[PDB]
Amino acid sequence: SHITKDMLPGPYPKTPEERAAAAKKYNMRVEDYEPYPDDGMGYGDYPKLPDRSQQERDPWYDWDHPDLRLNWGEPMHWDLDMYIRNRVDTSPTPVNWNLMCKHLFGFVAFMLFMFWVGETYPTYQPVGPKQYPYNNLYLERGGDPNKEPEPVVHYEI
Amino acid sequence: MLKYIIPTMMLMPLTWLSKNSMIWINTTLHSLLISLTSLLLLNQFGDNSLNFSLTFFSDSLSTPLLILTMWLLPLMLMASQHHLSKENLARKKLFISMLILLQLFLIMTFTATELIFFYIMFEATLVPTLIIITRWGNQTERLNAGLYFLFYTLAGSLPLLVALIYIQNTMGSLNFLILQYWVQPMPNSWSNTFMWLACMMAFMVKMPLYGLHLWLPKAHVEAPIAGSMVLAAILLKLGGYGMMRITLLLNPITDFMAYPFIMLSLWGMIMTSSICLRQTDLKSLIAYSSVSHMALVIVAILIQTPWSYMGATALMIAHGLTSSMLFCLANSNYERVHSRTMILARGLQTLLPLMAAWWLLASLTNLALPPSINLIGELFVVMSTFSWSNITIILMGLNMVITALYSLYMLITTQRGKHTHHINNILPSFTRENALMSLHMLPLLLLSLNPKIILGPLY
Amino acid sequence: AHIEPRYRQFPQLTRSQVIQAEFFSATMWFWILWRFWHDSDAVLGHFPYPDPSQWTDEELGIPP
Amino acid sequence: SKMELPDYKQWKIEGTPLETVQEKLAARGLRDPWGRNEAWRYMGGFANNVSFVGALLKGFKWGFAAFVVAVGA
Amino acid sequence: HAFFKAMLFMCSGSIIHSLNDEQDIRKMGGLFKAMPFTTTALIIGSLALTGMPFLTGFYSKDLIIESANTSYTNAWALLMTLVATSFTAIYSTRIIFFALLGQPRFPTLININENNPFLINSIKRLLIGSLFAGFIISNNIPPMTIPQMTMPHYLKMTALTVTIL
Amino acid sequence: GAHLARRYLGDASVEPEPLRMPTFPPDYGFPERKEREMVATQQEMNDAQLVLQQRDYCAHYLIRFLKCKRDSFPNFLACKHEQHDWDYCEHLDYVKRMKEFERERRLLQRKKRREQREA
Amino acid sequence: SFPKYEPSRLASLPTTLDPAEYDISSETRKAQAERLAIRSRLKREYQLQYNDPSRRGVVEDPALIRWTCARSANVYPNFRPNTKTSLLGALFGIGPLIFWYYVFKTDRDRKEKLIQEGKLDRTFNISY
Amino acid sequence: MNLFSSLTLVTLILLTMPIAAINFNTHKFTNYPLYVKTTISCAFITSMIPTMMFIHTGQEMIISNWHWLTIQTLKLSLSFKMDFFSMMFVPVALFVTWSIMEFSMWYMHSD
Amino acid sequence: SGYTPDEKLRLQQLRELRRRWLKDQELSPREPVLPPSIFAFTHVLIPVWIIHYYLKYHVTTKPYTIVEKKPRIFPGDTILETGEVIPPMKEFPDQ
Amino acid sequence: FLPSAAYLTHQQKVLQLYKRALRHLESRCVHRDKYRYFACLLRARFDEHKNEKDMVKATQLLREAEKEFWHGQHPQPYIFPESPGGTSYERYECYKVPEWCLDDWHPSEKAMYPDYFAKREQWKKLRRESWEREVKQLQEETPVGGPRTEALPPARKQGDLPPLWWHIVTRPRERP
Amino acid sequence: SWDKDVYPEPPRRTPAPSPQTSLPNPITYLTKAFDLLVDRPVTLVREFIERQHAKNKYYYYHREFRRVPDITECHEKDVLCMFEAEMQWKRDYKVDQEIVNIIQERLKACQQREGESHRQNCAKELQQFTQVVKAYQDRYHDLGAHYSARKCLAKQKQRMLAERKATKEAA
Amino acid sequence: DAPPLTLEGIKDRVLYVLKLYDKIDPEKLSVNSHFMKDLGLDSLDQVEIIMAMEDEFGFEIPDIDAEKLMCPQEIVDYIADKKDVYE
Repeated sequence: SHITKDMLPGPYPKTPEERAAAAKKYNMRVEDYEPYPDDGMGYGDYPKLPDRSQQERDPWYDWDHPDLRLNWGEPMHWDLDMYIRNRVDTSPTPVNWNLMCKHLFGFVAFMLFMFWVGETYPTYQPVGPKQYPYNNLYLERGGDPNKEPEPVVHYEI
Repeated sequence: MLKYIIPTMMLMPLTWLSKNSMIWINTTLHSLLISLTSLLLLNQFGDNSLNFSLTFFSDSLSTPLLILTMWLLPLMLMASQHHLSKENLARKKLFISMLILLQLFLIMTFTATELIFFYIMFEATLVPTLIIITRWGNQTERLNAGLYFLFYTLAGSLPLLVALIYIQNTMGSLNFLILQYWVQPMPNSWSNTFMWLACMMAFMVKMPLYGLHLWLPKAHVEAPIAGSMVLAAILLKLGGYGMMRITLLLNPITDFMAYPFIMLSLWGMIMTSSICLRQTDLKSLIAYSSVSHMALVIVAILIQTPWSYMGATALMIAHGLTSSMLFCLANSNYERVHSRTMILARGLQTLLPLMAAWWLLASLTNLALPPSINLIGELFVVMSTFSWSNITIILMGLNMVITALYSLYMLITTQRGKHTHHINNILPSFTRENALMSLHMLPLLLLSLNPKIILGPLY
Repeated sequence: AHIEPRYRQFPQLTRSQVIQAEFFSATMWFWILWRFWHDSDAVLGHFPYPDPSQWTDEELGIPP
Repeated sequence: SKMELPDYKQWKIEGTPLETVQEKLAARGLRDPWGRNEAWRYMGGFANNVSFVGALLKGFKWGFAAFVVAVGA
Repeated sequence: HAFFKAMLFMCSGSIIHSLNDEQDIRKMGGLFKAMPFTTTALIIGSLALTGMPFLTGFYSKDLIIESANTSYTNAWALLMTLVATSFTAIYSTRIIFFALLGQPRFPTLININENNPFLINSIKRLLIGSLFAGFIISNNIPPMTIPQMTMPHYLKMTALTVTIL
Repeated sequence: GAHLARRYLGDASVEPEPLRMPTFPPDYGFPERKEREMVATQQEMNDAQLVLQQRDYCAHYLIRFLKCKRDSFPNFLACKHEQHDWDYCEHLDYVKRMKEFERERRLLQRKKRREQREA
Repeated sequence: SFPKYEPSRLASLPTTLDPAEYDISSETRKAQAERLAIRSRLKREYQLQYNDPSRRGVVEDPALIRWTCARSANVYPNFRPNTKTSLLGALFGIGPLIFWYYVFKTDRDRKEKLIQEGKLDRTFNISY
Repeated sequence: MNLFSSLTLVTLILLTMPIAAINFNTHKFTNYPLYVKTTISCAFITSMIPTMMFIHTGQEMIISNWHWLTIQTLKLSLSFKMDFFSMMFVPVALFVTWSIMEFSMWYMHSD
Repeated sequence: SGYTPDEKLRLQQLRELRRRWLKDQELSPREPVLPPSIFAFTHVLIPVWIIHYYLKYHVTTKPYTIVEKKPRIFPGDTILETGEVIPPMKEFPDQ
Repeated sequence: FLPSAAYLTHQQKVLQLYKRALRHLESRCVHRDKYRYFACLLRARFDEHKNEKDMVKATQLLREAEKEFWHGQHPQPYIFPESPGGTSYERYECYKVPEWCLDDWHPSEKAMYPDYFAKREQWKKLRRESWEREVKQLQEETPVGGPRTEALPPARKQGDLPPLWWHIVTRPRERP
Repeated sequence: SWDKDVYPEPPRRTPAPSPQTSLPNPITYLTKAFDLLVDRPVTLVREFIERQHAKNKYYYYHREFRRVPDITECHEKDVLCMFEAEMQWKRDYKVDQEIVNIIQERLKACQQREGESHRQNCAKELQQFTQVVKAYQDRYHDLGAHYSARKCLAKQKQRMLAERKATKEAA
Repeated sequence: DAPPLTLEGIKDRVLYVLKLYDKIDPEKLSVNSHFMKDLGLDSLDQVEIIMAMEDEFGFEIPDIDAEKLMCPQEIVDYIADKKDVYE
């Protein structure tokens, strides 16, 4: 049981009366009530908010809801379903954004470049082969127990 | 099975001529009687299928589905009170008898020896569920939902009739056995292309495929609970069963024209696991989860491999159980808060303390927890499809990851973290609801112990 | 007796826990000593390191 | 629960870090710290808590004689 | 590793619950001589990191780096493992130096405790495990490999030297 | 190490590499010094259930080590003389592999010296 | 001194360094007082519907149900098929589908060509 | 030999019991940690033995029973093995977890 | 800043009511609630017996069942079943 | 954004910067003695131009000081193990069962705890008996057409409890 | 017991210990403890069960068959002939599945008994495994899911026709 | 994990750690004593007081209650609100 007129058909126009009725319908600031604009993406006449909303609103303001950072009459932001704490914490970053991404990708490229240097320049120790007895260990490779001997021996130094 | 059919008819009129406050006990008792009675059928021995004269037969493709439906009936009925309990005596008897007549047509459908009979009993499955969801659709566009359901199911399913009469008057009668025997290959003409497109298109609509999967979510968010469970489990797995039947004919053209359906099913399976990650409206997430599982089923049916058929019927049975359970828990939460939205029902770890254990167990069956039958199905699908195309394991594993993700997300979203301290109307959990929990999951684990029953005819 | 908190003071101790503490640290040090002399000398690996191979010629037909 | 409240002005401050910061910051010319809040943190059974090699090497104050016994075996 | 960090986690969390579940290195400073059973457990565990010569934590780590340098290795990976063993030496020393050695910082009304047979038996039990049973497991295993046993100068001592620096 | 930095600072000829080890051919100028001890008893070795990449030289010392360890099992600290002998023999094998390496090194250095002075 | 905290689609511009606030106008303070009044009246209605002791039901939020009906079913009205809508629908409908269809074409052609030859690793390939 | 097989099988099956016990109890083990402690102690003392027999002899074994769906050319059963790793890994985890049981008796005191 | 006298008074009534509520949460009526190792080693022994009963009989009568990597025989030792010497290890020298 | 007014003040913003910079200095500057030194340094740096009667000078140097504070903030500060973001942050939310419950217990359990439930019965009658007259009268009269605050006055009129006491006072113990 | 005809086993080769210690022998003490504790009453329970079922007996047999002749001795329709042919064929298919099962079990046995002598005394059993699985790959593999019987025989003609023409031109 | 706490004990402890601070006298220290009105100590050092008592009791009182206490009795009130100390 609810009033049909408190739903949301149509976009913003007309600019006096539909903005007035929607601002009184959603209870926000009147001139700062935003349509998207009429982008044709559905979206009706629903508001747009500053998109971060959760690692702002510090828990010492002591509103109603414990973890939604909500207070039961709010715009109920269109992208709240991506914005909830436990999902995306839009904290103010400790340094920057460009600084973070550039230093991270540069360090990964530096390590992989020197990994290619490691792949092309091995190390070794002044060591030859082992000396397996039966022609580099016949009968413990693939087999042929009566067919294929290939005579090559070991010589001492 | 006529000894199982005549108590399905004669289980009806007792519900009419029973006195008041006594229909419930009688229906439940006699339903469980017939549950054991047709559990006695299971003697499918070795080489052949088992037959009964000109109407009935049984592979392993039909017997666990049959036992599943007759298991579903007390669960079906026993979920279906407390939202129509205070309604009228005549209308309530009408509702229960309507469910019983629905299941009679279901058993006719699962033991359909012929295929014209299968089409008739297919739309006999169609018709009563319309009446049930439209009388008790519980919300505001039950009109719209029933209308989409009826026109999609007919206008997909209808040219299947003309294709089957065409097969009728080109190869004699439409027994399953002669079609096993008098089959001959049908080459890559265009007439075979349109015939295969007609039959597989009707069944694509039934599953649903991703191209017409808007059919499903309205039909679940605006259905009562018994119609929801029957719709989901029995109708979608019956569609898969019918495809498993009639894919025996038309060997060589499915090599050509099977390409876009598998493609659409794979990519839309991924898009469906994307769509049930971010929505509200707690009921509908399981509906899109069922869309993704049936897309997985569809990949399994069209790739035509014995591993694929065994894992496919395994996935059918396991997903039927898990989806019916999770719909029942959604009904329990809506009995609590009268909302159907997700962000209102929060917390509930202290409150309803052992309901969380059944939520967790259901989310782990939908996880693909590994001894569960769900993972047996998904695993053998992955094995068969990796034999089929050897690079397609990307979408299978990404489906696995996002499927576990949204299942566990719907678990820890609704029922983890904080009570919203304004509710005042949750009650400690009723013995009926927990009885339905034990009705779901104890036969699932006892099936998990000895699962050599439920595998396909290519065992 | 029980245990008691105290305000801004060095906390009290039983003699038993501190004597097992000294016992265990001293047995660790006894193990590293009774392992460090008694049978090894394992950090120096029981073999003199051979030179560049012999620093000699006359090795199985070297070229004169 | 008795606590006895070990009183104020007892500390008679005199401690090394607080004394250095008082002298340097009086040379700066302010002389207004919080003050003597942490004498109980800087002295008592405190005030030369053990340094590096004593902390890492608390064991050898009794283990050497046991190793002498082991040599005696 | 299993004996090692089971012992270390149990010791550390015992200290954390001993100081009112605060868990941060800041305002934790001087806990030495506040009963030194758990603190001694922490320093025996941390000196059992880097493999002080030669304990139960010595054997595996040093045979690994010796087998790595005596192999057809990478010319980047051995250098990285050497630098990271130096770095695990330095954060081991930092966790000791901020756990015990500094002047004590904590809130007042302290309730520091070990009056429990369970805790002392468990910590006792695992340090006894880490002094003997590592050697016992490491010694009597049949070599399914061939150990190198022939290393040059600063190709056996060198990781120990790097932990010292 | 040292050989590694010398090879990577020097040109690819005069400091040869492993993984292509027969470079100068066998029996170049050998004064018939080849015994190739072969104390393995390779049939008895396969009977004694040994390991791949242990069917080597110096393996009878390993046989005796396994024998004494089996014969005195709760003597946890018994077998180290024969273990030390096995270590000593594989130490000798390591000496031999080092000799082969630096012998090919001096062969290639003298061969490039001699072709430079003949041409 | 500092790169002044560049904005981003992740960068929460904090409430301290805007710096665009700090000549606060009088009418902006009037707007903040209005916002305080609106939240005040809403919390008053919340407490009045909230602290009734015999109210057994839920608080019955209109704002949440408003948002849910806004999000779920009130998209298709209104809609007009625009150019940006059609472009983004084509780019998210047909692109990835036709791409993976191309690579399955290529995989089936290579696989059946190579097993047509017989130089394939199917020495024992049993569980087909 | 039957001894080594039965000892590894009891070092598995002596862990299953307490969970089925509390699902079939209906009464309160207030000393439920003491119960878990003594069954882990029994598991460790029956797991220190067959490792010693293992390195004593060699004598590696695999066990396999209780199959289901021998469908195609393959099969599957409960099949598990005790070899070098699978024996000298068990008392490590058991002894570690027995001490963590003690530490959890302390740490989970008031909860 | 500071309160108003009314805000302080409101806080004082909350102090009174919170004292009364938490004092009500205090309870010790001296009837708060009201009622309306041979075991250990037989618990050790009995599944050992059941699984050894299971492990000889059904397990053995199934032929391909529990099997072994063979005990390792030695070149200088004997065989407990047959009984003979393997020809022992060869010449010792250079030790 | 505060329950009393809308504007914070100049002085409140300065003071919150003081608390944040000092807390960051606690986190940056361990061993506590050079901390105490730098705390006197920061208090002196506020005392460098405490003498300002001006307003635009104060807020301009406050803005530059905000630049200086964000210039040298710390990544993981010593946030308390009770504060939000900190280590606990409803750690012990394991048994914050809401107090509207316990109505729905079986009467055997309500035979187990007799006197406490009789006391809850008389509290609940104290709630319902004292809701109509005084609370409904003060919620008719004292609300203006715009309430314009987030704080109510007590029942200082004559007698009994101030309104809205229930879900403010009767909150769980924060302690299982 | 079982059939050692179908399940061959190598000869037992058990060595004997030799201490050369004075511990004296803890593991022999404990294995005699295990035998004299567990092995007596479990054997007695076996004896009790043997007698109490040795009162009266039951019997189960093995289901043996006749032979229905062929599929190529049935005509194009012959439903009363093709049915016999297909059921006989499909039972042959099932017992051939178990043939491959038994050979794989022998291969597992050969891997387990040898220990680390992988490349000795498993050439025989892995070699005959490769032989039978090459036969199975050639005969029952590339036929798909809905096998009836006729797809197998069409595969049969296809294979022998192609190899006949290939060895014809390459003869 | 539950130390004994009284109003008298916590009141004497707050008054103690006030009296250790420098620029207030130990002479005129009262449980009823306005920090703003009748003592004349600065609001800035009153927030230093707030900081040190937060650091002793181990929980941050908020900024919005870093405004409006100004006396030890309401300080005991707010700490008894956070800690829930009555009997």
